Amino acid sequence: ALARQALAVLPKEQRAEAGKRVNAARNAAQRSYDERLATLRAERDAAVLVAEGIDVTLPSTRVPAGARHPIIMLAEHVADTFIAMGWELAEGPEVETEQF
Amino acid sequence: SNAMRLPYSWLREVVAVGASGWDVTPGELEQTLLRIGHEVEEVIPLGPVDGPVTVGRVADIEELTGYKKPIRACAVDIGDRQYREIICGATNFAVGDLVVVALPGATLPGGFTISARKAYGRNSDGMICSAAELNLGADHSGILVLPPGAAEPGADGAGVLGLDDVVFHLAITPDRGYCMSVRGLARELACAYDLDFVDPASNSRVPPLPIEGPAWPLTVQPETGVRRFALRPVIGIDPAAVSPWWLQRRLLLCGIRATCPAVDVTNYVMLELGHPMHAHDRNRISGTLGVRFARSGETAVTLDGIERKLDTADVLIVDDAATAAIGGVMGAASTEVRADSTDVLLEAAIWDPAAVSRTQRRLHLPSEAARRYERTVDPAISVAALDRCARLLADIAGGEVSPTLTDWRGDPPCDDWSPPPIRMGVDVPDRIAGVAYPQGTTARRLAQIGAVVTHDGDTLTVTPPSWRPDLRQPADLVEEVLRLEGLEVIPSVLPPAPAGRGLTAGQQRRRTIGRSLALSGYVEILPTPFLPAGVFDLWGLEADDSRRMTTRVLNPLEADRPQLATTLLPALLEALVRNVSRGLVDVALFAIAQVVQPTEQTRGVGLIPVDRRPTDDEIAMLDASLPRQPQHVAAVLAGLREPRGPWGPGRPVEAADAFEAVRIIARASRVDVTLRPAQYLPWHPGRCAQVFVGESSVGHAGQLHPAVIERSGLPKGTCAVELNLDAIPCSAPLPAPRVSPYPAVFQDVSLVVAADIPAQAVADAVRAGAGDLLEDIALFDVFTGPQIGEHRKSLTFALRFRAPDRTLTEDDASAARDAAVQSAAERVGAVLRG
Amino acid sequence: RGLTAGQQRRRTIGRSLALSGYVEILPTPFLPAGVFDLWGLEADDSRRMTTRVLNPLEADRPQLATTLLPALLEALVRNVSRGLVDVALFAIAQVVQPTEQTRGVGLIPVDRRPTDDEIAMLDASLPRQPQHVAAVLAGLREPRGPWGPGRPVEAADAFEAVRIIARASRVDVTLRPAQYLPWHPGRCAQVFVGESSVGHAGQLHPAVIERSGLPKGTCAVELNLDAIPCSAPLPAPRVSPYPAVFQDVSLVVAADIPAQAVADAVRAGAGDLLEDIALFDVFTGPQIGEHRKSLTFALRFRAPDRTLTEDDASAARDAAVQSAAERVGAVLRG
Amino acid sequence: NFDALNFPADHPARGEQDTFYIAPEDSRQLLRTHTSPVQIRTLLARELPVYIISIGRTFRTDELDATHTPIFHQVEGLAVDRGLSMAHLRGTLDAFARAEFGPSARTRIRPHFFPFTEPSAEVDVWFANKIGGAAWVEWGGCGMVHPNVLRATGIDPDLYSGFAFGMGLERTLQFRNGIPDMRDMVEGDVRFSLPFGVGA
RNA sequence: GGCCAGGUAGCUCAGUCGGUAUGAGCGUCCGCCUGAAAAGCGGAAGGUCGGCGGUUCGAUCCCGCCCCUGG
Ligand SMILES: Nc1ccc2ccccc2n1
Ligand SMILES: [Mg+2]
Ligand SMILES: [Mg+2]
Repeated sequence: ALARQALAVLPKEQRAEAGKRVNAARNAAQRSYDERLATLRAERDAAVLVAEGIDVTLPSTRVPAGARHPIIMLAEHVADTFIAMGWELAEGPEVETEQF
Repeated sequence: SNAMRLPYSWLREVVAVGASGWDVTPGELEQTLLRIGHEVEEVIPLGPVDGPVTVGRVADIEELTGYKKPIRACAVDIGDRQYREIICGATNFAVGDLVVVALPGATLPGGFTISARKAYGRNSDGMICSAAELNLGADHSGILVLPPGAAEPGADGAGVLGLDDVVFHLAITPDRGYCMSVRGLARELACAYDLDFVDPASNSRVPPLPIEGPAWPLTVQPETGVRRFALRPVIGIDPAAVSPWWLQRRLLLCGIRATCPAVDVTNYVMLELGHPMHAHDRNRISGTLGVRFARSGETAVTLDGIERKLDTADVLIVDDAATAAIGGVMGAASTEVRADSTDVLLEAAIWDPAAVSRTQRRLHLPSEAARRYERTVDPAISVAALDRCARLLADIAGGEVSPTLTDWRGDPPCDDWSPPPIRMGVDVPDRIAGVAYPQGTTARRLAQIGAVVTHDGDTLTVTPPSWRPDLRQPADLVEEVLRLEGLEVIPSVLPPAPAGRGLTAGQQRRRTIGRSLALSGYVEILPTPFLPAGVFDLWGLEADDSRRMTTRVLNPLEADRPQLATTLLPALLEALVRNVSRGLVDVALFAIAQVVQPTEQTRGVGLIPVDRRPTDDEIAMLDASLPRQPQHVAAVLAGLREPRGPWGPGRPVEAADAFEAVRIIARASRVDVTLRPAQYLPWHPGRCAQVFVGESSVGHAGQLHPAVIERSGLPKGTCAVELNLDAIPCSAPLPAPRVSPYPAVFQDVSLVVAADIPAQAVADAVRAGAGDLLEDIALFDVFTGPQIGEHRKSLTFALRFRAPDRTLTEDDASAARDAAVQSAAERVGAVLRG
Repeated sequence: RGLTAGQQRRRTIGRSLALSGYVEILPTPFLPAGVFDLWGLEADDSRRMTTRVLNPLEADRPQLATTLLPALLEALVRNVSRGLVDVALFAIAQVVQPTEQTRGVGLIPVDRRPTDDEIAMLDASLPRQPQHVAAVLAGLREPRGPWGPGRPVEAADAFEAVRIIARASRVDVTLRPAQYLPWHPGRCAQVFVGESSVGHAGQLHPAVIERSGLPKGTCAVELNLDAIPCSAPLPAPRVSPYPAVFQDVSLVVAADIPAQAVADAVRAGAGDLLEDIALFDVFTGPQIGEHRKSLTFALRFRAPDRTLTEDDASAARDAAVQSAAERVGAVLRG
Repeated sequence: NFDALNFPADHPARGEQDTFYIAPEDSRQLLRTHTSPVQIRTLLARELPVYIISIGRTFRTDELDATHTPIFHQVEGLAVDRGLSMAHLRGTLDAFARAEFGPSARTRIRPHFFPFTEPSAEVDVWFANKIGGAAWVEWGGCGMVHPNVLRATGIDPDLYSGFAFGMGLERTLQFRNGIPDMRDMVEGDVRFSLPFGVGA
C-alpha cells in the first residue's frame, strides 16, 4: 500500500508503467489472501460440525419452583368468567357486624 | 387527488345570489363544512399588507450593467405627478406593464417593513412585489404583472388583489364528486344554513344559446361509455386579448395558472360548475370527429407534447388526421389552442368514470378533468356549461358565438338523467339515528339536496338529482338527513351486548408468555414482516430451505425488501443490532407475532358475486388460497445475561440461556418439552437444540453459528430461540395431588456415561427404573476429571424417595435405587461410579 | 368496568412472586398460642392489640391475626419438618387491626334502609381490615446444580421480594435501616413509598428463630398494600440517536451511608445528561480507612440533540461528585 | 379486504388507498390495509348477534416519520344485532374513550366516508390532561355497517343492523402519553420499552 | 416525472472531481495509573466512502443502470 501512494509523487509519464507493476503485485497478494480466507473459513465451519458439542439437556433453571395457590387460581378463573359477562367484583370485610 | 381549492369571496358570491347578504367568518365556515362532512385541510388568508401598497405602471426601464444578474432601474407611475425610481432584479416585465409597488412605509406579510435603500449605486423608493411576497400566490421567480385594464395607476393594491380574501383547502371524499365545484359547495352551504339556493348552472343563470343546426359532424361509439358529447363553436376571437384580472385571480387562488382566454374560460367554468371543458382549435380539425376506443399499439401526443402509449380500453377523440383528445383525461397537441387561434370548438363531454379512472392511472395523468370524471360529473349541465363557456369566451376575446350546437345524448337520445327512484319509510332516518326528528325533517332535508319527494302513506318515494349518483339506497338517504341535522344530536346509549366468553385459550396463553419473558429480563419488540435483504444468504441456508419459500410484495417501501417473514428471527436480530450499535450491548429481546409461510406459488381467486353470501365451499377455497400464518414466539440474546454489580462481574450470554427461555415459554404454556441436539442453521450445530412437545417438533434454540454471526455483523456468542406456538397444543391440566405425611429418604447416585449421552436421558432412565417411590430427582454434579475416562462424564443425581402409606427403610430406597441403576445401565449404558 | 386497579395489582403481585420462586399459601386468621410472646414484643405493641374470638376451635388460639407472618411462619415450619428445607412462601390476604375495644352497634330497623350515618357508624365499629402481602424464606434461595452449590437465603433476598412487589405495583420504594421485631436489628429495613411507611423486611432475629423453632437465617417480608397508592404512569420516552459516553467514578463514604443515597446524590448532581447509573464495586480496606467504604458507579451520559465531548461528560460527573460531597459527605477516591 | 366491504371497482374509493399487493400483479392477494376484513370473516362464521373486537397489524404504504408508520396496529369493532342505531355506536365510542383517556373524555362525531359504512363518521376526543392543549384530535373512523356488506354475508338488513369503528393503536398511544417520535415506537430500541416497566 | 443536493468508521457528521479518508467527536482496544475502575496523559485497531457494471495501469472521486432519503 505504501508503494501505491508513492505513485502520486512519481512523474506523470512514469506512473503508467510503474503503476502497472504495482497492481500486479497488489492483485498477487490479494488473490493469495482471498483463497486462504476461504480455506480457513471452511476449516472453521468444518470444526464446529464435529466438535464444540454441549449437552443441550442440562438443567438451566437456577430459579426455584414457584406456584400460586389453586384456590386463588380458581377464584381468578371464576372472576374472569363473570367479568367477561359484564359483572364486577365486590369486596367485604371478614370481621362483619351482626347487622349485615 | 381529492383536493379542492377555492377562495371564500367566490364561494360567498354564489351563495349570496339566493341568500342576499350572507356572510360568515372563516372560523365559523370551517366548523360548518366539518359538521356536514367536508374535511378542511387548510385555511389560508391572503396578505396581509399595510401602508402604501399601490398599483403602478412601469414607464421606463434602465439596465444596470456590471453585476451578476440583469438589474433594472425602473421609473414607476404610481398615479401622481412624480414617478418613483424602483430597483428590481426580475426580468418578467416590460415597459407599460401594471405591477404592484410596496412604497417606503409599507409592511408586507412576514413583518417585513419596506424602506428606501442604497442598492446598486442608486436609490430604491420601494419595490416591485411578487405574488409570494404579497401572500397572493407561490410565484417567486418574477414579479406580479396584472393584465392590462386591471386597474389604473394609484389604485389600492390590497383592493385590486383582494387581499382580504381567504382560500379554503378542502379534501373531498370520493362519494361527493359534485362538491368539486363552487356549485356543489355553495349548494351544501345553502343546505346547512337553510338558505334559498340559485343553481349557477340553471337556465336562469346561464340562458340557453340559439340552436340552429349541427356544429360539427360527430360519430360516437356507444360502448365506450360516453353519456353526453356536446360541441359549440366560437369564431373570430382576438389573439391579442387576455383574460381580465378577476378571472385570472380566481384561477390563481384555485391553483390554476392563466395561459390564454380560451383555456382560461374552460378552466374557470370547470371550477364554477364542476363540468370539465376543453377548447379545440377548430381550424386544425380535419373531417368528422370520432369518439372510439384506442386500437392496439396506438399512441397519442397530449397538450404537454408527451407521447402516450394507449390501451384498447382508452377512449379517444379522433378526426381523419390524428387523435384530438384522450377522452376525459387530456386533449392532444394537434387541436390545442395557441397564440394564433381564431376559431375554437368547445367540447362538453361526460365520460365513463371507470374508463377515465383506469386510463388516467395507467398513464399517470390525474388532470383536473380526470379526477372529476372518475367521480362522476353531472350529465344534465353539459350544454349549460357549454353555453357558459361560449358566452364568456366571446365576451372576453371579442368573438362571436355561433348558433350551431351538436349534442349527442345516446341512442335513443336521453332527455332525463334522473337516477331511479328510491322508496324508504318516513321514519327510517329516525330509527338509524335513534333520534325522534321533528315532523317532516326527512322529506325537508331530502328536497334540500335536490331530490323529488312524494308521499305514499307512510312511505316516501325519493328520486335523487342527476348530480347525486351516490344516492342509490335508503342508507344513502339516511346519511343525507343525519349529516344535515348534525350528528351531535345523536345521544349516547350503550348497546345491549350479550354475555360473552372472554379471552380464548390461545389469547390467554400469549399474555402469560409475554408476562413471563418480560419478568425474566426480556424486552418486547414489534417484528417487521418485511425480511432484510439477502438475510437467508447470510444465514447460509440451502437453496431449497423451507424458509426461502416466501411471499413477495409487488410495491414495497424498499425495493430490496419485498419478501415476507417466514421466521421472526431476522426482525429480532435487526432490532438487536440497533440496540448494540447504540450503546446497549447487553440485550435480550423477544417477540410474539405471526409468520407467512406459503404452501404453493401465489394464486388468486376470481371475484365472487357480492350480491349474496359466499357458500362454505367458496369460503374454504379462499382460505386455501392463502399462505399459512402460524403464531410464533422468538427471542435473541447478546452480551451480559446477568448484569455486573457488587456480587460479581456478571455472566455473558450462553446457549443454556436460550434453553432456559424455552423452559419459560413451556412453563407459561402449561406443557412439558424435551430438548434434543440438532443441526439447524443459523444455529451452532454443537450448541443447538430442537424443542419437542411430545413427539411434535415445535422449534429450535441455542447459540447462533459463528459464521452466521460474522456474515451478519452480530455480537459474538449471540443466542436465539424460535418456537411455533400453533404447534403447541393448548393444555388445561387438572392435577389431584395427595400429600404424603410420611418422611422421605435421601440418596445420591453417581453414574458414569459417555460424553454424548444427554443428562436428561440418564434422569429419564433413573426415573423409569426407580418406580413410584421416587418423589424428586435433581442433577447437581457433572464431573470430567482424570479418574473418569476420556469422552466420558460422571453425573450425580439427588434422589428423594417417599412412600404414600408407610415409612421406608434404607434397604427399601436402595432397592428402588438399584433398579434405577440397572435401568440407566440398559438405556444409556451407565456404569455405577467406582 | 372489569377489575379495579387494586384487584389488577394483586394479580400482578401474585404472578411476579410465583415466577420469582415463591409458593402461595392460604394463611389462617387465628394466631398461634402466644406467638407474640415468642417474638418478644413489648406489651404496648400495636400488633398485640388483637380482636379475640369468643368460641375458637382451639382454646389456646383465640386471637385474630394482626400480621400475616405467624401464619406464614407456621406453614414454613410444616414444610421444613417434612423434608422441604429450601422453601419460599408468600400470602396475600387481609389482617384485622382494632383501634379500640370491641364495641357493638344495636339493632337497626330492617323494615327500611339505614341512613348513611348509621352505615358509617356500623363500619367504624369494626376493626381496621387492610390487605397485606407477606413472604417467608428459609434454606437455599438458589438450588444447587451443575452451575454450583447454590446460595443460602439472606436478608437481601427479602429486600428483593420488596422490589419485586414494588415493580408489580408500578411504584418506587426506599429502604432504610430500622429496628423492628421480629426482625434482626442489623438486617432489617423499613420500606417507604414516597414518605409513607408500608412495612418491614429482612432477616429475623436469632432469638425469635430459636424460640419459634424456625430454621436459622429465616427472612421475612410484610407490606401493607392499602398503604401503597395505585399509580398508572404515562411515560413518553425519547430515544436519542447520538452516541453515549461511558464513565466510572469511585467515591469514599462512611460505612453507615446507604449506597442508594450516594446513587441519588450522583443523579441529582449529574443533571439530565445522566442516562444510567449502576453500582458494581464495594471495596473496604486499609487503603480506604476504618469504618469507610469505596463505591464505584458506572455512568452513562447521553445528550438528546448532540454528540458529547469528554469534557461535557466530565463536567456532569464533577457536578455529581460535588452533590455527593454535600449530601453524604462523599470524597472522590484518590 | 375490498370486494366484500362494498369497495367499488376501478373507483378512487378503492384506488386512493395504496396497498401492498402480493406478487405477481393482478393476484387479488394483498397485505390488509385495515382490520375490516375481519368483519366479513366474523359474520360468515359466528351466529347473530355479533359483538367482537379485533386487534392486529395493518399495512399501508406510508413513509415512516414522527407521526406515520407503514406497519401499525388497529383495533376493529363490529356489533351486529336487532335494532342497533347510531346511538349505540356513540355509546360504545364514549365508553371506549372514557377507559383510555379518563372520565373527562368526551367524543365528537362528524360525517365522513368509508365504502363499507353508511352513514360514515370520524371520531374526535377531548380529555382533561391533554398533552398538546385541550382540542379536538382525530381518533378513528366509525359508522353503521353498509347493508351491501350484510347482503354479502347472508344477513337480512331489514332485520339486523350494526355499527363499526377502527382506531390505530400507534396513533392512540401518541397523543395519550405525549410520545414525540413514532419511529421509537416501532424501531425496537430498549430505551423506549424499559421506561414503561415490566407490565402485566 | 424534472434537473439537482445527499448515502462516508460502531453512533452523529466533516472532507475529497484518479494513486494517504495524515477525518473529527463519542464508541472499541493497549500502556502508565487503581485492590479493581474511570478520568488524565500517551498510543493502536476498525471504512472494502450505498449496490452492480463500465472507463482506466489504478476509481470514494469520471460514465451508465439500480436501491434508499430532502427540495
Ligand atoms: N379499520 C377501520 C377503519 C375505518 C373504519 C370506519 C368505519 C367502520 C370501520 C372501520 N374500520
Ligand atoms: Mg352517502
Ligand atoms: Mg452513517
